Order: sequence, then C-alpha cells, then structure tokens
Amino acid sequence: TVIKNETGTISISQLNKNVWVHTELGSFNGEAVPSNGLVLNTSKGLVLVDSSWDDKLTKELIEMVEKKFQKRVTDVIITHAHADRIGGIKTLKERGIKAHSTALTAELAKKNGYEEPLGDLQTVTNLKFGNMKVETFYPGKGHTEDNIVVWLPQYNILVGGSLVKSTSAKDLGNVADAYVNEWSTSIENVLKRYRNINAVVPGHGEVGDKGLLLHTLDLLK
Ligand SMILES: [Zn+2]
Repeated sequence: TVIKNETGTISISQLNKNVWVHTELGSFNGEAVPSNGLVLNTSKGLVLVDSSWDDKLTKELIEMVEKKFQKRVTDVIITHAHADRIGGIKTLKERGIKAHSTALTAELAKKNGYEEPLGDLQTVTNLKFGNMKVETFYPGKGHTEDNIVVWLPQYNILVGGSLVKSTSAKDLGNVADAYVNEWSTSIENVLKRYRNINAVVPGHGEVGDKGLLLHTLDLLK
C-alpha cells in the first residue's frame, strides 16, 4: 500500500486497484508541509491529479510512478494555481505531459509567472483515460477563487484538494487567497453533487470521507 522514495519526501499510498495517493513534503513555512495528489493507473498511461511544490519534486514523482507502473504519465489535472499544485508545470510542459486546468486557473498561473496549463476544464468536465473515468467540478470559490475538485465515478472517490481540510487541520490554514464567506456554499455544492462518497482526499493530511467536508464547514464558522 505505501511506497516511499530515496529521501522520504515522496510517497505513494494505494487506495485501490488503479488509484493511489501521492504525497510530497515541502520545505518553506512549517517544517515539512505534506501535500496530496492522485496517481491514476489507466490502460492508456498514468494520470496525476496535481503536480508538486517544484520541478525537482515533480520530476522525481513522475520517474517514480513511471518505473513502478511501467507506463508513461500522460496527463495532469491541476486543482488550483498555488505552488504545490502547479509548481512543476515547467517539467510537465517540456516532457509533453498534458496539463489540464480551468481557464481561471490558467489565467491566475500566468498572472503569477508560471507557465500556462491548458485552461480546458469547464465547470463540469468529463474525461476518460483508457478505462478510467474522471470528472472535474468547479464548485465555486473557497480555499482559492479557482479551486476545483476531482471525482472518480467508478469508485465514488473525491479528490477534494485544498478546498477540503483533513481532520488534523484545526484551522483554515493559508487564507490570503481564500473566500471564507463563499467557501461554505462551495463545499455544499460538492455535497449536493456527490451524495454518496466512499473516500475524500484532502489537499493535505489523511484520507477520510464526507466527514472532511463537514469538518471544513465547521472550520469556516
Ligand atoms: Zn492552495
């Protein structure tokens, strides 16, 4: 289930047959800062939900999964325009890895000096990679104005991203780019759209269930 790398900075934990969570530790702020993403093992190659803090980590992550699953990373879904999500955009672009995002995430990325992801995702976009079905959903502003969630309909698995706080998060964290008055409605939009969720992957911390969305709503009070 769990697989680390050279230094411990990169680890992958299996949720299921074709779905794994990737977690990388940062260096700026706290003393570690562990971000989560997903690795989708499809029949057409590997698909990642979010990159990492920087190019160095993004390269390692890619090389780790490509060697392990014996297929190439073909696409990446960027959940918002913050560093730990879009930091390795330069690596993805130069290797020919498709970087999907909403037009708003792309716009913000460019404004902040990062290379632009595709800006192809709408409010609701349905993608399919080989066998793997993936739906992206913009539920409104919250953690950032552009944050989106990712849903795997075949597993009822929701990648909540930074819009969703783990049980360990006792506060909202970085709210510099957040919309605390709209974040609750956005969370409600997710709950209304996905009434039956098996697992919820937060932007950082332990995987949980619908309870993390409820936990986030409480943190917003
Ligand atoms: Zn963020």
